[PDB]
Amino acid sequence: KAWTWTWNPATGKWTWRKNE
Repeated sequence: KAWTWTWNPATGKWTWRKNE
């Protein structure tokens, strides 16, 4: 419940994303 939850191809594992 930290930030957005989208696909993170950068590493290969769905990682949270923050826009701040």
